[PDB]
Amino acid sequence: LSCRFYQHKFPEVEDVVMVNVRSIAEMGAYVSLLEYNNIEGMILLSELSRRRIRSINKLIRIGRNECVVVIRVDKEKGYIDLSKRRVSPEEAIKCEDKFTKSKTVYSILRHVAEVLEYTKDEQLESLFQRTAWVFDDKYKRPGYGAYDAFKHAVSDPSILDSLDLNEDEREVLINNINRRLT
Amino acid sequence: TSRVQPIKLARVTKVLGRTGSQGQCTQVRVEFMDDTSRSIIRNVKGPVREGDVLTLLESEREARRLR
Amino acid sequence: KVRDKLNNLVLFDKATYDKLCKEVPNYKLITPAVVSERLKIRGSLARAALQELLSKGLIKLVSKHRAQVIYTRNTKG
Amino acid sequence: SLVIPEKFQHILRVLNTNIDGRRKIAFAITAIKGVGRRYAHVVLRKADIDLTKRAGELTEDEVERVITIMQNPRQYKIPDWFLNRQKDVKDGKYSQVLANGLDNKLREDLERLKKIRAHRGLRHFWGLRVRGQHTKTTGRRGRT
RNA sequence: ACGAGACUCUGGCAUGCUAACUAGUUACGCGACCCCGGUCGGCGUAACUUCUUAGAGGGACAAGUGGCGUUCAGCCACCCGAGAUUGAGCAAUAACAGGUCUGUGAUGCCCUUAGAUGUCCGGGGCUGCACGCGCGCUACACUGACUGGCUCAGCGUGUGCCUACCCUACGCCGGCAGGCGCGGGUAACCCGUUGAACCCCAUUCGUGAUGGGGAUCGGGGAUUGCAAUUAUUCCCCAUGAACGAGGAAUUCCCAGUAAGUGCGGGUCAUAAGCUUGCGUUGAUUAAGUCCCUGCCCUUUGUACACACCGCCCGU
RNA sequence: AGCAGAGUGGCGCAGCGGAAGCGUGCUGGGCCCAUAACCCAGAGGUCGAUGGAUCGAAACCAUCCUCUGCUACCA
Repeated sequence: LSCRFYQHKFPEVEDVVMVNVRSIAEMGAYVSLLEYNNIEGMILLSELSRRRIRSINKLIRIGRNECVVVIRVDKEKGYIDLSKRRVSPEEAIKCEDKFTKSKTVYSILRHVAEVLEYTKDEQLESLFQRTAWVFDDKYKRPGYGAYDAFKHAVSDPSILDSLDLNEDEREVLINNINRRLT
Repeated sequence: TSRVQPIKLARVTKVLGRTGSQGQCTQVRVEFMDDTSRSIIRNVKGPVREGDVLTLLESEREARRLR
Repeated sequence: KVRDKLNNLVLFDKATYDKLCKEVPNYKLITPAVVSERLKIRGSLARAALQELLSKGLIKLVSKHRAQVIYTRNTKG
Repeated sequence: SLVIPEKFQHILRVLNTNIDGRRKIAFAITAIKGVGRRYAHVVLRKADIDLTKRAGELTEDEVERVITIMQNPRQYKIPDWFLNRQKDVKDGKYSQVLANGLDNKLREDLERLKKIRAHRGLRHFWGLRVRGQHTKTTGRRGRT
């Protein structure tokens, strides 16, 4: 079962995100945001590059990850607009670093929940709120509040025991975090 | 943007020549009902005639040519 | 992009029968396709169950066709 | 009735092959090799089992009844032109053959054709089209 | 003067005219069935052309009205009206090293002419298969597949010259493919009121490479023909592959049109996935443009004229 | 004798738990009257080898082999 990454249901404007392209279309295309529970976005043909293009499949490449910046977000109707043309290479390194650390935290906690054998979207939301979202809101860092948390809690049990989630599941998650992040 | 532009309903008065690269669109002389003095020219796409009402999302743009 | 491979059961067990008996007569629009989608059952089983409740008098028939049948609930009062 | 009965067998092991009980009994035994859609209707018509029932809820008496009907077709008023092997080249009798027997009979028939070195056996040994059709354009996935 | 137009064929209508036992309608009588009337492509004979058939004629001409236009050639819309642009046939000067010597007792020249490149018979090949391309047929399913019932057409063709080979109603046998006796038609007379398919109604199936799709492959039985193996064609039972709406690119069409769907003719002893016609159901979009690919006229420039797929400079 | 770099498609190279790609070489197709430019698709991989924990390593661990950057022949 899959769950969303951060507590924001939709990203804010001018935010970088690692996007997998799903299918090419006529007026635009159809894509999927990895770190927002696979919601359908859109990239435009005019938002590909500033220069002239001679092959639409040379830079789109459906089936490949791409870094895009959010342009317009409409939470009322679920409309997401993306832009690859405005993406600068300076934030790109921080982008896949944040994406990799968030996906490793999500993979570790999903493995812990699969060991715990709980198959419900609300159950994953509640356990991941008890595990990561609380300390993410405490440290005030989107994405940066999990990798440093497990790095500081791999050698310190008192830092990891501050969350009042459970006892046996908390010990299983602490053992899974200490086994991987070593 | 921070601007919720009110929509305008406007009524055509005459049909000008058909612009565009392949002639897909045509030019009309259109006028409003809330103020029946202001008349602007708009590029409209589709089968039009004399008497149909057009829904203009903005009323401050003047019709560009084919290019 | 979730697959979620379907396994539509052929014969009714203990629990799906009485959830059907408590939920299907409280539905505004009753169709074999939509009750097979809601209860994750096979289409012939849905047709047999709606025919059984039609014979039981808890289901009001509206229109009958070779492509679909349309059923509706009864009045509460 | 519409509720599932007790000891509803999910799978069957009729002639050492897995047969599911979810399919219709007129079509679940079609998965047995050597018995098709048309042959399954006659077997279930000579035997007194209605074809509106499922496969996994029938009992062992009628199961073994239709099993002995399938291995013995002709002694239950089944005509001789309904058989997949009529006037066999070795023993010369009408006998419907089943899955592993069908593979064995086809293998020894191809071996007999290769032994007598006919054109059909030579084309079967080479691995080409044997029924006599054009091979200039069609049949591209035979080799790489 | 030619081309266009004008002309010819067909479609769309006239309850008016000319005539129909090889086409019918309406009345009357007989006959069958039901509960006093209804049904009968059951039988027969008193008028007629309402259906059908096919001849002469009629009708549409931008005729009437209102706008635009030198108020000229014309354009737009509307009323009455079966139609206010039906579809085709024919189609000028000048040429293409366009295709055909394999349509010809149309033919120049060249080759061969008795161990023949003539002719005839027997066998084989034209199908052969690591691959590429074009025109096509069937599908990827639930607006669907299977199983019953109900119900509706129009173009045609049909017993042949030396030439042998036609289309079939009815009765029996067999699941079917088929076989045997009997009759009709040289044809509005008989097949035939051509009980066509797609559709319509009602079960079974339930999103599963599945009852989709039928490739590949095995066995048996009939017909044609002197002869079917390299399976002629058909029928029956098994075998159940790829295929989940198709990349770059590209074809055809705007009204009973595209598309779905079946039936005739040509090849035919045996015979349609091809071609040419016919009828059934029946749409979306558009009344514009010169952007792409081209065409017609005029002006301009040219070192090209087997004519830009031209010409031509230098290391 | 010993320490580190590297072992990936014909060649060069990126990749570290949810996972065989890029540039380029070959073949085929399209575009054009034709060729060169241009576009598309496919084939080609024990990720050097072994064993283990790990739900599951091209990767985490230990060893071996190969070529360089280096101390050098050290009884």
